[PDB]
Amino acid sequence: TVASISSGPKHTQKVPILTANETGATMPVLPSDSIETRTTYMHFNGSETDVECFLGRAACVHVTEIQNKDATGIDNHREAKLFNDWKINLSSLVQLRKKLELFTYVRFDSEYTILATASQPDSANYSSNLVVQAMYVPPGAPNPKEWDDYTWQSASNPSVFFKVGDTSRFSVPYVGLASAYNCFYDGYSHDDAETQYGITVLNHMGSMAFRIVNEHDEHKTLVKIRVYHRAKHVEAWIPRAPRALPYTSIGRTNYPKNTEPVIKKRKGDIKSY
Amino acid sequence: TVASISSGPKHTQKVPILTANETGATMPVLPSDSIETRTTYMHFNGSETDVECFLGRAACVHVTEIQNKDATGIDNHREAKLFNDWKINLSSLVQLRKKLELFTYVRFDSEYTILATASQPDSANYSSNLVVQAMYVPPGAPNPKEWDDYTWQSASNPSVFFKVGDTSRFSVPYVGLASAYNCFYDGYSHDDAETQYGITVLNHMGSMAFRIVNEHDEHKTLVKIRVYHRAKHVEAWIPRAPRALPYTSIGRTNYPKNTEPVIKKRKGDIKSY
Amino acid sequence: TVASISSGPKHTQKVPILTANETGATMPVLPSDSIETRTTYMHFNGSETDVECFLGR
Amino acid sequence: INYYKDAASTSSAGQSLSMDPSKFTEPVKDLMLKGAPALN
Amino acid sequence: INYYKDAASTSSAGQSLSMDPSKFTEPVKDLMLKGAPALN
Amino acid sequence: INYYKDAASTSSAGQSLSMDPSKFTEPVKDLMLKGAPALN
Amino acid sequence: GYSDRVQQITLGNSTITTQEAANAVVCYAEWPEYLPDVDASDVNKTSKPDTSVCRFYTLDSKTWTTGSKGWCWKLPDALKDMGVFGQNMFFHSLGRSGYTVHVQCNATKFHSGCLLVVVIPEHQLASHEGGNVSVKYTFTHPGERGIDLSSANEVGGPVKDVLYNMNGTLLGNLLIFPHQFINLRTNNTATIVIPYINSVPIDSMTRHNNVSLMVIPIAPLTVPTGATPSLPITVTIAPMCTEFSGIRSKSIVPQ
Amino acid sequence: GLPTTTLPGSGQFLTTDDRQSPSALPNYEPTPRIHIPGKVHNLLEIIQVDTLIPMNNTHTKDEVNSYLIPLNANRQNEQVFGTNLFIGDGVFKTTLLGEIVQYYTHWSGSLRFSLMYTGPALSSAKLILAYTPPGARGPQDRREAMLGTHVVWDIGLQSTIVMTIPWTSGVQFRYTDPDTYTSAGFLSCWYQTSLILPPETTGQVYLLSFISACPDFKLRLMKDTQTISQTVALTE
Amino acid sequence: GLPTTTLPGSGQFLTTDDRQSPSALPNYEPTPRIHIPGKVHNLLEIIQVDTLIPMNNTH
Amino acid sequence: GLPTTTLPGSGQFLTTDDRQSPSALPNYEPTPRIHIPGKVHNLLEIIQVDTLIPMNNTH
Ligand SMILES: COc1ccc(N2CCN(c3cccc(C)c3)CC2)nn1
Ligand SMILES: COc1ccc(N2CCN(c3cccc(C)c3)CC2)nn1
Repeated sequence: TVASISSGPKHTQKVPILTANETGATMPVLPSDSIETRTTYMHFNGSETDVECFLGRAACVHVTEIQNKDATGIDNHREAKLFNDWKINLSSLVQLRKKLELFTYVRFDSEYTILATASQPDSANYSSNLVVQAMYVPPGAPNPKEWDDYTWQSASNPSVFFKVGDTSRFSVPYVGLASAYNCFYDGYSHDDAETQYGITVLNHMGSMAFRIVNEHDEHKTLVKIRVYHRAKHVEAWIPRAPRALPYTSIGRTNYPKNTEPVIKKRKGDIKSY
Repeated sequence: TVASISSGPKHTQKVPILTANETGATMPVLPSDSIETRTTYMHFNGSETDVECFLGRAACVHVTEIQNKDATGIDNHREAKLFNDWKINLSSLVQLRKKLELFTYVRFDSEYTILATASQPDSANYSSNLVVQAMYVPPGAPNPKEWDDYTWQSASNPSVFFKVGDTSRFSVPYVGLASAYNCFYDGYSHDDAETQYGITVLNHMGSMAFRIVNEHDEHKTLVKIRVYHRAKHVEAWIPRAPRALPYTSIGRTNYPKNTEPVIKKRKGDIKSY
Repeated sequence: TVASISSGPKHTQKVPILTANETGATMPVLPSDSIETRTTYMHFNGSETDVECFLGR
Repeated sequence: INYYKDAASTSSAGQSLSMDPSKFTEPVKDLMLKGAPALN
Repeated sequence: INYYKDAASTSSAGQSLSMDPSKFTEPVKDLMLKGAPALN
Repeated sequence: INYYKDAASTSSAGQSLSMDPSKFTEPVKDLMLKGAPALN
Repeated sequence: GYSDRVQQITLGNSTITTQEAANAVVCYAEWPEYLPDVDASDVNKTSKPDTSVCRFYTLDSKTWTTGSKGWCWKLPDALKDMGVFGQNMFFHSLGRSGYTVHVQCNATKFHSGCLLVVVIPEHQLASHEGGNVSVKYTFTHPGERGIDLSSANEVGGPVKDVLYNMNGTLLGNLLIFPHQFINLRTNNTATIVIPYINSVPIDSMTRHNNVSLMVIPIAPLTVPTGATPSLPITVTIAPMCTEFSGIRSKSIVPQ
Repeated sequence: GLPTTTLPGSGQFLTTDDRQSPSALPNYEPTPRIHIPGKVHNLLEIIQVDTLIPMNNTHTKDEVNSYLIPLNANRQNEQVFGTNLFIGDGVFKTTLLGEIVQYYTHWSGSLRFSLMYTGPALSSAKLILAYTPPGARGPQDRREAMLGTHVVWDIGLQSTIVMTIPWTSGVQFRYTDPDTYTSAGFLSCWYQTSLILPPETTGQVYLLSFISACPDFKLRLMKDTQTISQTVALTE
Repeated sequence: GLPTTTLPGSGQFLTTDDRQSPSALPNYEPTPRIHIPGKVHNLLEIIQVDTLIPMNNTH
Repeated sequence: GLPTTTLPGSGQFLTTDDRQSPSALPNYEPTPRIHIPGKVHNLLEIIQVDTLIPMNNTH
C-alpha cells in the first residue's frame, strides 16, 4: 500500500485544495495535492484501532465489599455487608464509560472477571479460606434478604462459587431487549409528567449478589470484590463528540455546576507558539 | 420461519375464532385470524425452554454439617456430628422441587457437586487442612456407627476424598428401579391399613455419609457440606399444574393449615385496570 | 436377547424338572419348563459383575 | 471427545428440537378443523 | 478450537478490516469531485 | 491413548464378555440332556 | 349428517348413545393398547378376559345441588367390585388396564351450570393435617362411592378443599390434564379414553391407583324458576384392553 | 510432560456450565425405558394449553368464584371486566402461563384470551372484547374501547370466543416482571347490546375465561420464580 | 491421565489476553440485529471527519 | 504453553474412577501365565451352581 505517491510541480485550473466546508463534507485532501512528494508505503494496517480491539480489554467496572462475621443479632444482613448486591451497570467508573460513549448504540457479549481479596484489619490468628458465591439475580427474581436465604439455592439462576484470592470468569451473551444497547436515550418510560429521564429507564438488567459461603470464625474478615468487564464481538453505531466535562451520575449526561474551563488558555497571544 | 403471515380484510362464512372449549381442545388461533397482519419472522428457536436446559443447571439440594473434634469419650459419633449421613432425596429444598414437580415421571443422570467450607467459630491458632470423605451407602450396606468404622474402608462402595474448601464432582447413572422416577405416587407399599402414603415408599436410594478423615487438632473445626445436583440426559412425561401452596414435608403433597390466599386480591373492582 | 420365550401347555413324556442332584450337576431349568411364559427380553449384559469390575475399585 | 467410558458421564443432551403440543392442546378423538364449526 | 457450545463464549472477534469513512466524511447528496469547484 | 510405557499402567480391563458356567454347573463326564432321564 | 354431537360406544355387551356430546378426549392422544413384549418384564403369560371385563359399569348416581363442591373417584378402585373385573383384580398379583369414562348430566335449555370432568395421572392426595401426616388407605380407596369434596375432614383422610385439587395446586390449572367440560347449554356428557400410564409395565391393582377421575361444578347449577334445585350426575366407566397376570390366592385388603 | 498455563476462572464452580465427569457407578446398567404417553420436550409445548384465569379476583380468600366473571341481564353500554396485561402478575400470575413466564426474564409473542359462555341456552348476548395497545389509558367507556383491537362476540351455539392479543411492540421483548417502558396494554370487555334471559329464568350468568400463548411466543433468560420460597429445609 | 507441567504465569489475569469462557446463560437467544445507519469499524474512520479547533484560546 | 482451565473435582480421589498411572517398576517382566482349570469371569457364572439352604433354621 502506498502512503504517498510521487507528485511533481502543478500549474493547473484544477485546484483540489479550495473547497466549501459549508457542505458538511471533509474532502479527502493529501500531501501530494499541495507539495511535491516521493513514494512511501504504509507498512501498517490499523489493526489496533478496530472497535473490537478498542473495547476488547478488561476494565474495572465495580468494586464492592462484603464481610464474614457472626450474623447473630444482625437485623439487616444487607446493611451489615453480610452480603451485597450490585444493581448492575457500566456507568459507575468513568474510564470505560468515556470509551463506550464515543458511540450511541453498542452491542457486544461480556466476559466478566471477578477478583476477590481478603483483608483482616484487626488482630486475627490467621487468614481463613473463604469461598465467595456470585449469583446473578435478574429482574423478577427473589432478592436476598439474609445471607443464607432460600434464594442462594439459586436453582434456576446462574451462580459461580470461587475462593477469595482467586478469580472467577464467565461470559454472558448480549442480553439487551433491543437490537443494541443504547448509550443514550432522549426519552422516558412513558408519557408521565414526573417520570425519570434518560437511560436509567432502560438499564434494568437486575443486580449481582455476592456473599461468603463460610460461617464465621472468631475474627472478622473483609472481602473486597472487583468486577472487570471485557466486550467481545463488538458492534458500534453512530459516533458522537467525546465527553468533555466530568460525570455526576450513572445514566444522565449531567455535568457539575461551576465546573472549570476545559479548554487550556494560552500563556500568551493567539500569535504565540 | 414466519412468526406472522400477511393477512387482509375477511368477510367469510368460515369463522376460526368461534369454538367450543367444552371439547377439551385449545384451538390454534393466531393474530392473523382476527386482525390484518404483515409478515414477520421468528428469529428464535426455543432452545432455552428445552426440558434438558430447564432441569440441567446445578441446584443446591442439601446442606449438612460435620465437625472435627476429639471423639474421646463421645458415646454417639453420629450425634456429635463426628460424621453425618443424608438419607438422600431432592424434596428437601423447594426451588428445584417445584421445577421437577411440573412433571409426573422424570428420568435423568445426576451430576453432583459437593462444596465443603470450614468455620472456626472459637479461637484457633490456625485453619487446619481437612480432607472430607463422602461415601454412598446404598440400601442394604453396613451403616457407620463411628467416624472411623470398618465401614469407611468402603471396599465395594464408591467414595470420593476431597479437601475442605475444594469441591468434588462425579455423576451417577439413573438408578431408579422403574423406567423413570415417580414425582408422585398415589399408592402404598402394600395393602396395609396403616402403611405410609406417597412417594416416600419409593425413595429408598439409601443415604450419603460424610466424615473428616483427619484426626483432631487442638481446636474444633466446623465443616459445612453443600450438595448441588444437575440433571443431564433428561426425559419428562405428563405435565401437571404448578405447585401453588407451600410445602411441609419431603414426599407428601400436604400443604400447611390456615395458609394464605395465593391469588392476589384486586385493589378495586373486577372493572379495575 | 430373550430372557424368556413364549411357552404353552405341555403333556409330555419328556420331564425337564425331574433330575438327580447326586450327579453334581445344576441342570439349567427355566421358568418356561414348568409354567406357561410369554416372550420378554433381557435388556442387560452383566457388565458390573465382571470380575474386573468386582475387584477393580 | 468423551474422556470417560460410561454414558452417564457425558455432558448435557442437545435440544430435543422435538416440539409437538398437539398431545396436550388437541387430544380430541374426531379431528377439529379451525374455521369449521366446533359442534356440527 | 472452540471448547464451548455457545457463541458468546468464543474469544474476541478479528479485524473488521472494513473501513469506509465516507458515511462520515462525505455524506453529501450530490457527489463532490476533488479538484472540481465545490460550488458551481 | 496410553501415556505410559508399561502395561501395568493402563486402566482397567474391559468386560470379559466370556461367561460359561458349564465348568461349574455341569462338570459331568457323560453329558446330561434336560428332559431325558437323569439316571438311565 | 354425522355430528360431533351424537355418538355410540359399544364395548362388550353394553352400549351407550349420546345425542349431545362435545367430541371426546383421548388422553395424550393415545388409545389404550396391550402390553408389548419389548416392554414386558414378568415372564408370566397374561390373562385377557376380553368382553367379560371390557364392558360398561355404571357407578351409583350423584346429586348436583347448588352447594356441591365436586366428587373424586380413583381407578381401578371405583371398579373393585364390578362383576368379573373386580374378581380378576383381587385374584391376580398384577393387572393393567385403560378405560372409557362417560360422565352424564342432562337438564333443559333454561338451566345453567358447567362441570369440569378431568383425569389426573398419579393424583397423590394431601393430608388436611399438614406436616407429614399420611392419608390412610381406606381414605384413598373409597370404592364406587368415591370421595365427596363437600363431606367433612375425617382423621387419616385427605383434605377436600377444591381451589387446591386436594394437593397444593390451583383448580384453574387442572386444564393441563386431559379434560372436557359439561356446560348444560352445550353438552350433556363428557367422554375421555384413558390409555394405561405408569412408570412400570404392569403394577398391583390394589396398592396403587393410577388415575383419579374428578367431576367439579365450576359455574354453579342454576335451575329455572320453581324448578327443583338439583340434577343427578351419573358416571359409567369401562375397562378396556385389560390384562391380569400372576394368579393365585386372592388379596385381602384393609377394611 | 506437556507445558500448560492455567487461566483466570480455574477451579471455579459455575452452576450452569456443562462438562463431563467420572461415573461413580462404573458399568451399571439402567432399567430399560418402557413407553409412557405424555412426553414433554419444551416448556413452549405446554404454555399453549389454555387454563382458567381467576379474573374475578375481588374476593378475600381463594374461592372457585374468582374464576367466574358475572354478567347482568338487561344492562346496556356498560363494562364487564378490565385488567392490565402484566402476564407475570395480578390475575395472570397463578395461571400455567403466568406460572411459567415467571421462570424467564423476557417474553415476546401473541396471547390467546378466550371466554366460554355458561348462561341458559335460551338466552342471548353480544359482548365486545377490546385490547388497548401500550400508550393509552385503560379505556373508560366502549367508545374509547372500540377504537383499538376488538371482537364483537355473538353468544350462540358455539360457546367460546378466542380473542388474540397480537404482539404490538416497539422493543422486541418485554420483561415478565411488570415494567413500564416494557408494558403491554389493557384488556376490557363491555356489553355490545346486552344479555337477555328467557322467561322463567333469573339472576346472574357467568363467563369462564382462559389464557394460553400463541405459537408466536418466545421466553428467554431463565431465572428463579418469586412464586415459591422456604425458611427451613423440609424433612421426611 | 495425560502428564502436564504448568509454566510461570499460570493463574495470572492479564486484562488484555483473549480466551474462551463458559457462558453463564447456556442456550439463550439474543435479540435479532436490525439495520441502523452509521456503523463505525475503526477509530481511523472517524478521525478523518474534521472538527473545529478552539484556536483563539486566549479567553 | 497451552492455556487450560481446571474444573470442579480437580484433585479429588474417587475410589471408582479408572485411569492410567506411572508404573513404579519400569520394565519389569511378570511371570508367564501357565494354564489353571477353573477361571471365573462373571459372578453371574457362579450363582448358577446350586448350594444347600439351611431351611431348618430352628436350631
Ligand atoms: C451502556 O451500555 C451497556 C453495555 C453493557 C451493559 N451490560 C450490563 C449488564 N451485563 C450483564 C449481563 C448479564 C450478566 C451479568 C453479570 C452482567 C452485560 C453488559 N450495560 N450497559
Ligand atoms: C423425585 O425425583 C427424584 C429424582 C432423582 C432422585 N435421585 C436421588 C438419588 N440420587 C443419587 C443416586 C446415586 C448416588 C447419589 C449420591 C445420589 C439420584 C437422584 N430422587 N428423586
